[PDB]
Amino acid sequence: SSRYDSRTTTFSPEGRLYQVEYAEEAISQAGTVIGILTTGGVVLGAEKGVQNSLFDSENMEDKNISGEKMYKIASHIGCSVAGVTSDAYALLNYARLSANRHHYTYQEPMAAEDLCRLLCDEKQLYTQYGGVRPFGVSFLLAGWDRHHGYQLYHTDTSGNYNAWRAYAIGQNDQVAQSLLKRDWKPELTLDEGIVLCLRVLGKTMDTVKLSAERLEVAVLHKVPAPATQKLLEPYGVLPKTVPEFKILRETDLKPLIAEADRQREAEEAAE
Amino acid sequence: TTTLGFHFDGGIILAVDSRASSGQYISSQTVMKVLEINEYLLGTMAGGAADCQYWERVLGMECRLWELRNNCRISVAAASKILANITYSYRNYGLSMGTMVAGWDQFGPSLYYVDDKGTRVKHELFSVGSGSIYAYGVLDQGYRKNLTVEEACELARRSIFHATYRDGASGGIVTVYHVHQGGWTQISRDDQTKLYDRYVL
Amino acid sequence: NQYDTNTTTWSPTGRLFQVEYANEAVNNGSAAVGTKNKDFVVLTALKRSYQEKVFKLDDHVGMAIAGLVADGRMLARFVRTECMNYRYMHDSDNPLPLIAEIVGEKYQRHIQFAGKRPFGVGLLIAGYDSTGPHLYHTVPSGDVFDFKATAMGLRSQAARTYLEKHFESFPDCGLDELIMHALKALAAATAELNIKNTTIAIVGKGTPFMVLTEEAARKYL
Amino acid sequence: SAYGLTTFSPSGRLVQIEYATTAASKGTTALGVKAMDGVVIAAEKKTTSPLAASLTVQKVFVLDDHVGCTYSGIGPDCRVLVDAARKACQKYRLTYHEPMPVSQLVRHISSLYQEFTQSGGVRPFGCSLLVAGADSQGNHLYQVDPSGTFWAWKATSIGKGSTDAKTFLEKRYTNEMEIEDAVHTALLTLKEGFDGTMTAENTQVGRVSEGKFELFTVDQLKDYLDQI
Amino acid sequence: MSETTIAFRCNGFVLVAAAGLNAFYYIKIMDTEDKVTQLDSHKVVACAGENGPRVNFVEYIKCNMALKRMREHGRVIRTSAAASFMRNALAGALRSRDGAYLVNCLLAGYDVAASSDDDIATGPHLYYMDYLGTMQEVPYGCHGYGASFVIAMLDRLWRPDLTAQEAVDLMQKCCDEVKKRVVISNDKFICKAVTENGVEIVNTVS
Amino acid sequence: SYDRAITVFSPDGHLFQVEYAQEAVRKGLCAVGVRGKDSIIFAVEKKSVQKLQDSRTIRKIYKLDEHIYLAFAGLSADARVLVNHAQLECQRFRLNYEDAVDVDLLVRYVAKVQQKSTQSSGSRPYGVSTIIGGFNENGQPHLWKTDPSGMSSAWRAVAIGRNDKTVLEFMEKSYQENMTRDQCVHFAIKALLEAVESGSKNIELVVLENKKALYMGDDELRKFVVEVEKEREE
Amino acid sequence: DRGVNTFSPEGRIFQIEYAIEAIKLGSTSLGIQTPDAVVIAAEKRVPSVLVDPSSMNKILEIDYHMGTVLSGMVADARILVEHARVEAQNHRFTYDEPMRVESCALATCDLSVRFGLMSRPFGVSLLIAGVDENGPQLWQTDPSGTYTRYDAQAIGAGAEAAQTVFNEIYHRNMTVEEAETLAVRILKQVMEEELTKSNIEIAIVPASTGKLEVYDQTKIQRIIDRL
Amino acid sequence: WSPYADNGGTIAAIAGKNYVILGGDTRLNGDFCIHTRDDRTKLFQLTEHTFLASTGMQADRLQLQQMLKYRIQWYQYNNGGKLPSTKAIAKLTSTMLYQRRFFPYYTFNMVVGLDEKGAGVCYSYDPVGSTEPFRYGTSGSASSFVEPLMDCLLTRQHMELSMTETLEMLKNAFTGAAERDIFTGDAVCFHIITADGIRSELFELRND
Amino acid sequence: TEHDQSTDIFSADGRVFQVEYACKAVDNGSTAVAACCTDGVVVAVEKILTSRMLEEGSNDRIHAVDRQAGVCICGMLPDGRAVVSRARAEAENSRDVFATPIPGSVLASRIGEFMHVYTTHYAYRPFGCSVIIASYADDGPQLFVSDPSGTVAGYYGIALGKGKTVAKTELEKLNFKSITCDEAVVKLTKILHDVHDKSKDKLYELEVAWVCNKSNCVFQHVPNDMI
Repeated sequence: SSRYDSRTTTFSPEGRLYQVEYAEEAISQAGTVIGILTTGGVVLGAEKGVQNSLFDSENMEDKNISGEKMYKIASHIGCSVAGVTSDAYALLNYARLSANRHHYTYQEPMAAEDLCRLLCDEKQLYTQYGGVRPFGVSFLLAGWDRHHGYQLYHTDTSGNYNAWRAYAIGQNDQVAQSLLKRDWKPELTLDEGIVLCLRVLGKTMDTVKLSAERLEVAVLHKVPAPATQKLLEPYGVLPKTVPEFKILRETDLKPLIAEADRQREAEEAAE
Repeated sequence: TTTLGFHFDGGIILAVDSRASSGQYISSQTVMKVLEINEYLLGTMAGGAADCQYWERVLGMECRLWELRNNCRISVAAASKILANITYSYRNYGLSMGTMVAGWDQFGPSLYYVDDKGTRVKHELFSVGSGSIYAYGVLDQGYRKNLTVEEACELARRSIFHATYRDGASGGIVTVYHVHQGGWTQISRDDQTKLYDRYVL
Repeated sequence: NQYDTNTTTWSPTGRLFQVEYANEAVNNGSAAVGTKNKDFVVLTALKRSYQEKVFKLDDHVGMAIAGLVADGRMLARFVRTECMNYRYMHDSDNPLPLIAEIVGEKYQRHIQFAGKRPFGVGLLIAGYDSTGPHLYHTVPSGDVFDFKATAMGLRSQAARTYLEKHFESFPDCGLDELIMHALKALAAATAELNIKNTTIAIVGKGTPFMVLTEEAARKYL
Repeated sequence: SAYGLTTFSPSGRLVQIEYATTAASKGTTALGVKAMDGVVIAAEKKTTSPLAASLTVQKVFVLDDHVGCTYSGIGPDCRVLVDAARKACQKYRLTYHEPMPVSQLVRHISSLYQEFTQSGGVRPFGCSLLVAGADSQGNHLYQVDPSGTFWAWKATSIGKGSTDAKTFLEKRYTNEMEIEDAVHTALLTLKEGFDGTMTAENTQVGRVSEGKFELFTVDQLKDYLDQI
Repeated sequence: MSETTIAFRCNGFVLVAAAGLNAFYYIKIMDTEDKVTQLDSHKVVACAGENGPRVNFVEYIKCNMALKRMREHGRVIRTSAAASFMRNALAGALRSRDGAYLVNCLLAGYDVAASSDDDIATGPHLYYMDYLGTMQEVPYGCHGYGASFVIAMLDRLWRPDLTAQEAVDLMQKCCDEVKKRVVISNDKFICKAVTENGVEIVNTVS
Repeated sequence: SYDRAITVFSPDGHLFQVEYAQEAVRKGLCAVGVRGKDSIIFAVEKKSVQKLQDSRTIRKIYKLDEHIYLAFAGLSADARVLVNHAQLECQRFRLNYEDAVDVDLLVRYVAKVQQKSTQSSGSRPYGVSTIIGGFNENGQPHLWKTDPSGMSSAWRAVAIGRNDKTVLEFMEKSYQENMTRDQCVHFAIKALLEAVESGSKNIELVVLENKKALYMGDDELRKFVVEVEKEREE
Repeated sequence: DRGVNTFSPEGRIFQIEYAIEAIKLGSTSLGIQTPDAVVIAAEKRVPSVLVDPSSMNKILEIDYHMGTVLSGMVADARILVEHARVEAQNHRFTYDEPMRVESCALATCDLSVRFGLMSRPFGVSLLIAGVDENGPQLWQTDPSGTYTRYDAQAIGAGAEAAQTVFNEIYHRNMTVEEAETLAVRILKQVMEEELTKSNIEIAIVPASTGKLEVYDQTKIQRIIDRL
Repeated sequence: WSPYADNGGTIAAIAGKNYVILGGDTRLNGDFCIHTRDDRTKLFQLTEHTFLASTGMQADRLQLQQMLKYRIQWYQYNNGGKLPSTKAIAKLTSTMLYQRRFFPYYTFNMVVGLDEKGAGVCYSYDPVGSTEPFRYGTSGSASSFVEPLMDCLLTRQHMELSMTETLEMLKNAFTGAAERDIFTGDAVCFHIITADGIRSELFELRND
Repeated sequence: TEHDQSTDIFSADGRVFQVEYACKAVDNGSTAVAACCTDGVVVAVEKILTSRMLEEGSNDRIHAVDRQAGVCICGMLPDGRAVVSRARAEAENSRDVFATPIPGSVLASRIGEFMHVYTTHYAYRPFGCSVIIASYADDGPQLFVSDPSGTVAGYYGIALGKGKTVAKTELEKLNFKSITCDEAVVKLTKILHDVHDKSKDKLYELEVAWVCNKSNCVFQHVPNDMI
């Protein structure tokens, strides 16, 4: 039986780990995913596959927890994935469990960089111990915390992570990264960020008009705090605004898609 | 049993008696109650002889390994901490132990008390054992920081003597040690009955 | 050769090659001899910078080894432990036939499973119990032979040739002639024999297992 | 044995998952249609010979009183998923005293498929499932594949005759069908791809309606086959 | 209850005091042990109990807080999060094999903004805890045989707008009443303030 | 539980898994340490300058305790695991001995973890080399290096990662005993720019002094780089 | 390809033969026994002038009466020496006396052979030198777990050369001065660099006192000059 | 049912400049009865220079004698065939008794032999293993008689012997103990230990 | 031809080659014969000696496993000895737990089961012995054979090893209903002397055992005078 072992955790002759490189190639074949840091939040956008007529809704009771491509981890952290879908669900459960245990132990929210570092350690482990293939997933993570404010991280198949003002993973990521390097600026609003995201997905998909059925958009932003029950919690103190992860619907995108088509028709005119 | 130690300008004095009693029959009059752990540290035993002797030998083994691996002497604070962790881990298992640990390291002379429940305290003066309640009487009358070595040895000797004369569980031979910068010295051994003849005047 | 790598692979002619190769470790060790008469057993060994080749296993039994010394030591610790338990439970000497059986059985467990390596060592075990003197030879395959005289190691065919001429006369020999026949057999597998490169060990009736000192061995060398 | 059997290859592919998916796509044909007030699933059960007893062959399974499934591919592999699914439904009732939602049951199943694509010493499952059921959010039909991926559908098919069946359903499907018109449509779609004569003995049918899942008996199915 | 501990918070500080006594049955060994331990730049805990459990409990909390600090870019942790971790360690131990840590604590801290994104309300906080794992935010609190005398005094005299000078005076009256009325001798107190500038010893109280 | 033997000897005494790990280290970004009279400098090359990178850069020099820092070269994800082990050991030592850990003793613990990874069944070696520096409780500075085999040694100045052998020849000539905090910062920047291209935002730097640590800001660093770029023209 | 437990056709275990090759690529180490004392010495071999030579000791203390010099893989050697130290202190704990040199050699060999658990043998040989009731002794341990007593021995790259110098000059009856000198001679010959006083290590254990002494730089130079 | 029984009787030893003399009585007592008058299990030879002597429960001294005999055998196999000294065995014994702290041997033990200079020595232990070196010792049912007598005749604090004279003092001490302790009687086995070897002798006591 | 490297793999034709190879070791070993009379069972085997200096009883191939039952080993003797131990344990279990002497048919089926399990798993190899089992408990006289595949059968007479084809011919000219245990010993020994090949194996002896009424249903070696 040992002669049929493929030796997944063994170095090869230039200090390379071949399974880790091959899993990275799988990512580069997946649906494109974009992230943008603004002054009002983080935007995450994804291309969906071609839309068959016989597809159905799960009809879930709360609509801002999961789409096809975007998932909530905690009230202040959301993500988007590229790669092997069932592998993403296994790591998403691990992250959900980690972030909510921290809140059990300290009664405060987990820091964004800390959650990212736990997730990446779970990937590193499978490259060093235990004789099986690594995970074939890459995440963009969006978060808010009191230490550094809005953040956008990316994780890769080796268990490395980095921080970004804008980024792209999946299929046409060199094209998308070139357009973002031109049109990103430090003084963007949340709505200007959403338009800049729809135009970049517009270009990589290669359609003149943006289908509202082939896109998905989520935001991590701050909204007015709710109740403040000082009768039931006499020493409870909330702030004015709390983070929220929201998945935009077809009735919130309609005006923002218009603004993205006008800027597309005034960029085809100058040429 | 009676043991005491204090810290003065010239180092640390330790002194002990030598009897072992159940509570009626006297099993020995020649127990050594100061343990020479190595050549820069001392311990004392009160409580169970076997417990103090075994775990002080363990601590001497840990000190010598430290010295081999790090090429320098362990501090008194660390040595005493190793012993207090052990006693704490066995705090539900019924040891009986009341030790002092003394030495002179790079921060100067240090004296600690360590017991069977994990207690560990640093202070300038202690007495331990059933005779302690007599020795503190004489010692608190004579103790000051500016004693000479000869005066400090006398004060320690006279204090153990007065405990031996009133406590049934203390007696035998009175021994005095001096902990200084160069390590430690045994100053004296005297039968408590010869001392009676020198102090009754 | 596609069949010579693991202990768990039979070849197409019904052989086990890894076990034949462990048996070559023994045949390239330094030579050792054993002989017995009605009431003694003698072992001799070439020990040339002194290298330990003979080991006491209990009051009534010892052995010589050939091949890998670290495997020798692992078997010595096992047999020692077994003899100590037997005496604890019975207050008497562990019978030699039962020692030879548990050793054989321990060798065999190491030739049938992929997570174990064969022992690369041969033993001559000598002892004396209630049924008299015994001499056994054990090898890496797990076989155990009960002998009147034998030799193992490098050039031990010459020693075996010498013993085939004389062995039928050994029952009537005394302890002194028996020791001499054992050194002349070891000499045939060889510089000459001094008190600094040769071990002599004895066990028997009224004699606990012992190794001669250099004083006592002078009388014969 | 404790090393992995499924591994990445130079272009990023996991080939054992594709090969397992090829085994699923060579099984016999199953399908499913969601109406506005229930769901129907159906499958072919042809035997190799008339010496086999038809009655005992099962292609449609009850998982609990509100949900059931069918499969294409390797049957003995499906039994392992059906046992795990049954157990999960009962464990959910013990903890919350209500029926496990179909969304949660599908996710449970999907994570069991994902483990056999990564753990040591095992190959992936060689079957796809269709799961159909009813809960508080309505009636649902899902598909799960050997990768562990799952999708919600209005109508679909798996197995050999699955491309022609999906083209035929795309034409005839409407958002306003009643349950009884769906049973008709499902049985008509099977008949197209069927090699030979469809009988009530060589086909099997299950239905969700009024919040319950039920297998048709042979007799019930005969009434529906005499109308089509 | 052989050692008394006292604390109270006012608008820009928390004062914390504890008795120095170490005893062996009826003998005083020393009366100058410091039991008001500093956990980080703006936090202290005062603990009552035998030396063994007290020291082993505060070193465990200090270690975990230092670890958490460096896996977080060295940022000061909030007082409510430290309180939550302590309570969870006390309650955990109660249902463990080794048994409860027999210690009673008062935890005090001053919260300060991490960064410019931080929307935390800055201020002093004080939490009462017991050996079982009970935990309650309070304006003032006490442990030990002296506790009941001091609590009644503070119900009578404490206000939130005491100045620093009025507060030091009020803490001296509290300590004097413990010496007056409790049979067990608590002769020396050590007191510390926690403020926006950190932790300092108050030398005029004893 | 996978328990295959991964690191084995081959016919001329080589351990190939350990040499391959040493090749991953030489592909890694360059890192430098320099011991002065009363300071230790650590300087590291960064991946590259981009418009899209976030200004708050992720740190690649780690704190292990108040008085000890670590830089590395090789696989960044393996290094994070080693940093985590060393942080726990520093706190385990305080819990057991009360004192703060000495630097040489923490270096031995780390080297032993690396050595074990080369002999344990079921796991490959860490592809990482480390530089570790700190001050004891008597103000004396230490600087150590470890490799993937577990071999440790003390240095006055040292370099690891790509073009280590070039930077080490430069440093062999120019190094002087007893340098100032500013003379050390100069020397370290200079040594790095033998390998690296520019000196803009492709250097991070830490200055460690007895009881104070500083991640250098962009403004103070720009000043030191221009001063060094001027002297390289001469 | 072929496993860790495999025997070759002439009856050797392959991984043990290869581990012995790795030792012949080491720095050179040696020892000489006289009736007065035992002497051990090693080529240091530092990689650059920027290294503190203190930190690269090839001679370690096990206990007051015994010391070791190592050859081959340094990090593997530190595991063995930690085991020898722990055994020598367990013997004092239990029996209130120093451990014999031969017993300490034996204990180190019982660790060195537990592979098949560890993935591979240790690539290390030690020379152990000490004094007990049988006088000054010198033992060698090797990756096969065999231990052997010697009168003079060398290990490493210059080993084969140094056994020709020993087969000429070494007699069982020399003095401390003649052995100290024979040591620094053999080193000079088989080395690569030029022999300074901060580029080698020497130590002695004498029957007289029975303690181990590591020579300073000052005292080494007196032995270079006497050449 | 208890796991403990006291089987009675007495041991004593006296050291000289180059000998030690050691004695144990031979009666084994049950509950309100006598099992035998010729038990030889109180003295147990460990080497040619070292003995163990024990009182208390007979089944526990049988276990302790065997545990020591096996640790001493392992010491020879790991040390070139050589035997441990009297001082080495005395420290081993202390360590073995303390390792059973939590279900202790019900035994009062002595180790006696010659030291390295060739002089006699006696080590006496409490049941968890504290001890010290001394010139004489006793334990068992008559030990509170015999011990004050040895203090009187050998140290003389209120006021060099031959082998022969020392043996006469012990004969007289056992004769007195047999008259006044109900659990000591029948006979004493004496061993005289010198560098040469070990002489033995049996001495009769009162049978009631 | 990778299909013949482990016992856990079928070949394309439905065979397990490692088990066939193990059977070839039995077919090259020394010959054994056995016969079931009306009184009992007799077994006899040829021992090939490797030296003229062996003691008597060395490398015995026949072993008692209970008062009333015995085993004879063909092929590799140390493998056979592992089966003898297992069989001893099953016979003891039957006495201790069920208070019966193990019936012959049950003993043979447990031995078969044990041997079969080593033909199923990548980490073990098949045994290289066949076992003859001879028993006389409450189910009468019984003779069985178990081979390396774990297949088990009952016989009136049987031969194994390299002389088996000829030996079988001669067992077919016996009358099994009529023969006694004293006649059997003479006939069986004759067959073994006749098939012995004098060129290849020069030194040999015979070993013989029985269980019958004469012996009180005790399994034992025949006294050396009856040959």
